Amino acid sequence: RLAVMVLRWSDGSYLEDQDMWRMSGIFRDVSLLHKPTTQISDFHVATRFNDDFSRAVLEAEVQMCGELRDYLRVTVSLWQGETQVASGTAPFGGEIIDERGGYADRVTLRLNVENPKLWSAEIPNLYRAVVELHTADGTLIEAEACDVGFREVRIENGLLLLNGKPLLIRGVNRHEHHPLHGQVMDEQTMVQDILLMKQNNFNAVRCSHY
Amino acid sequence: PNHPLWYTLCDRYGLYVVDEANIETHGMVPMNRLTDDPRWLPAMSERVTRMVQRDRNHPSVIIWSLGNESGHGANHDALYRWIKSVDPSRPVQYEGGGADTTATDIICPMYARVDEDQPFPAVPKWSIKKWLSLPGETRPLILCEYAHAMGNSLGGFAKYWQAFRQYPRLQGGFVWDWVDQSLIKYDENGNPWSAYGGDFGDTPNDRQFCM
Ligand SMILES: O=C1O[C@H](CO)[C@H](O)[C@H](O)[C@H]1O
Ligand SMILES: [Mg+2]
Ligand code: NA
Ligand code: NA
Repeated sequence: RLAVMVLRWSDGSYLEDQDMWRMSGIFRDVSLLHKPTTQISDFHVATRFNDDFSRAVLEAEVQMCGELRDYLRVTVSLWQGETQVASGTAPFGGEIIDERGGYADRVTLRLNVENPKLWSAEIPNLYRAVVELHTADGTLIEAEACDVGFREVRIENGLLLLNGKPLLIRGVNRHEHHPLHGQVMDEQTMVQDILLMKQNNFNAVRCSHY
Repeated sequence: PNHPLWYTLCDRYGLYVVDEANIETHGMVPMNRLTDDPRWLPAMSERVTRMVQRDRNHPSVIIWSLGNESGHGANHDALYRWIKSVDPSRPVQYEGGGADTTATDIICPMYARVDEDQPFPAVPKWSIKKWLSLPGETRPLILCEYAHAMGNSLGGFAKYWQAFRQYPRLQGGFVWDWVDQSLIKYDENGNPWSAYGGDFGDTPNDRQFCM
């Protein structure tokens, strides 16, 4: 048995003065997650490019919790549909960072991707990255995963660039609001909103204000 | 460069002066044919250097100009740098080759409009408001020529002044121009009349465009 005491007001309310209905409760999903003792505790995905975006390096930093062992490995594999495009495997133990060494509980994988399909609001090309924590011999401990969009965002010479091109933001602010359910979001309403947005020539959304 | 007394009067009465080298090669094709030619650097250099040597002590002179309507040639860059080196006290400007080249400290277009872009190939005249904020651009904008006052004219003059007042980096301009270049001719009775291009048998000519 779980018991949750939810307070409507807290010191946190002082930072939650958005122009919107003031409500309270357990208004988003509740779940139970089982992880192994030796686990992926964090992972970061970066994509860097050459000048004409014809070459990319996917860089994945992976963190583990649990007992460090020489047999432990991480494999990061990159997929386009059912095709594997790139893969990297390494034991734990990051680069030297300072006078006291490096992160023994971290590893960074670097995968080359030639002619990556680039992500944008115009064509949302995605790859799948699978992060496998396993033994050298190939016994899987656990896998985590995410959708990867190859794109570079930078400001250069006073212009915001996506994949080297200046964006024109056709944006809208969107609160999480339902007339019957309040601030509880559902998949159907989210999809309804996105479809209508794109159908009306919007390419951007601001998560006002959270 | 003007008659020397002009600068004396400007010093004493109080007017800011752009002193401009006697260099205009407008009729060349392309406009920079001579100014990009090292053979013509000596001739151009003297028109710039000898102006500076003559007028550099006049407080009324606040800006040097490399000339007018001669495109943008390497000779301009050389002479731009010469002035910057010998007299750091005054900015150097020059409109040729698109009004915002490496040979000018001031964006100094001629007849760029307030709100309306004129996107000519190679040498566009952007809206002056738009011109200021082009990526990487940081210079002040002062029109070397604007509000062409030919005959019944100066329509839209107020639009320039509203923009000048609203935008810090729009720092005004020089109207084209002060005085009609008409000449006196006489009828059979000795009565004078104002004459323009072509009235002296001169041909080809550009008729009333001198006024
Ligand atoms: O400035 C704002 O104007 C809107 C007025 O409806 C709304 O309150 C936004 O949350 C706020 O950022
Ligand atoms: Mg507010
Ligand atoms: Na101004
Ligand atoms: Na004229």
